[PDB]
Amino acid sequence: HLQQNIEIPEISLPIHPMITNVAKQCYERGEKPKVTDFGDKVEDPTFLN
Amino acid sequence: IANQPVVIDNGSGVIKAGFAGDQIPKYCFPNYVGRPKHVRVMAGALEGDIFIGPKAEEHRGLLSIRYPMEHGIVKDWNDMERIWQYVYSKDQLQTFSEEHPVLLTEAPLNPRKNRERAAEVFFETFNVPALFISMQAVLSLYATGRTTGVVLDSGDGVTHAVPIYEGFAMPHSIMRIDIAGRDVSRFLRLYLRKEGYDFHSSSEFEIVKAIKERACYLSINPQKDETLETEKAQYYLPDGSTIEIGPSRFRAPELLFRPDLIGEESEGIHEVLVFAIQKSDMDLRRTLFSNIVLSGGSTLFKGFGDRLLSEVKKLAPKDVKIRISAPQERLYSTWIGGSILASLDTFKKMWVSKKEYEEDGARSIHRKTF
Amino acid sequence: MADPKYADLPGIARNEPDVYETSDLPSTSVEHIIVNP
Ligand SMILES: Nc1ncnc2c1ncn2[C@@H]1O[C@H](COP(=O)(O)OP(=O)(O)O)[C@@H](O)[C@H]1O
Repeated sequence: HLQQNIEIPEISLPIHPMITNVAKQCYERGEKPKVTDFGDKVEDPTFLN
Repeated sequence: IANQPVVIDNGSGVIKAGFAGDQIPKYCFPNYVGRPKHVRVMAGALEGDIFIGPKAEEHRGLLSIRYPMEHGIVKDWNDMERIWQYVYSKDQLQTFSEEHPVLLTEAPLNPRKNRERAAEVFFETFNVPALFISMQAVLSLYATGRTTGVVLDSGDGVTHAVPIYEGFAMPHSIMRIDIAGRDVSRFLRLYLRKEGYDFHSSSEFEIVKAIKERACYLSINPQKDETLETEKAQYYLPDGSTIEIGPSRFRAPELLFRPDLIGEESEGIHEVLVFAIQKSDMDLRRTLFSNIVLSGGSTLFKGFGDRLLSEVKKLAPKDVKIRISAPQERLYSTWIGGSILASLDTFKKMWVSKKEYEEDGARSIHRKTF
Repeated sequence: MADPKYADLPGIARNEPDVYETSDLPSTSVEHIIVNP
């Protein structure tokens, strides 16, 4: 990027590993993830934090 | 910048807690620590010696219970840190502490030293980003969603009446009484030795407390109700033993309105309550007639509000319609109200950063008190 | 197990049960309105 004089490179956005894996598996299923794809993990303020 | 805060509804007897925007406090456990009476030389049994909750209630036998907090004024502040560390338990949080906003509770008519030492804990031992606690009655009002109201809490041995007009209390018309179920059970213990029974142990006394909460109500005309004969439907102990009743089922809870009979220059919740009401506006009492906020779990009695209605007729005004709000989640009302407040973008103005504590601390406590 | 251990000494509850037992047996309504007129 510096040789290309981009002045700043597009830094990687840190995405959760299990989220990416679930999205990948859902794509293999031919459909985007559902509402409670994580089930009761929604009620985990630790994971939410 | 912050995280999800946690409302810690500190009941005088049982503390409760839970994250923001929720409906039910995540944790509900009491306020006391037990330590074993007997020791062992045997190798292979338990450890710890400091337990709170099912561990303590589990093996009540050696763990000698001791309530650290008295009317908010706790004396085992270090042990409160340990208690909050227990709030950070594996079964409890597994979260961090110096990176999250929080919310505890605060009753009025207290020395500032408590708040001072509290800030010392959460901002010396901890490095909590931002935290601000206020008056509990407003949280109850948040649960109501009603501008004016007469909140009356009911702790274990703590009670206070507060009138609030659209989010504005009456500092010159707010009263407090230093008792609830605590001395009621102690007075029941008095009744026990009155008919020869001692339950001197701490756990034993809490069992007595559970018995009180399990079978007690309110009478109509105390001296006239005394004329009858209590048949005393004997309950039977977990130990399997006869449990008589006496007037205790109705007489013992009315000790609140007889402090002179217990030895205290006081008058009565409703009495001093209506007196502060008389100290209020000539017009706002009309609003408060329907705005009667009941709170605190010590209030669980048959005809509780009904006998309170009788008290209203005792302190009758000049013929004006009155109405009482008696919900079922009175203890939870404050927790949920904090959760409402915790679910607000207005805490930006309602908070105090830790940097503010670093700058002033005590001065931030005094100045930015509310 | 301790079977040959039991063959050595005689203190074993032989032909007797090791367990004895005492057998089995079979809200807060709101709106307390003091309608004063
Ligand atoms: N059946 C019952 N009758 C009366 N009081 C009860 C009953 N069950 C629980 N309680 C009371 O619930 C109250 C909760 O008090 P606490 O959590 O200290 O209230 P606060 O949040 O006002 O401090 C306790 O004082 C306890 O005596």
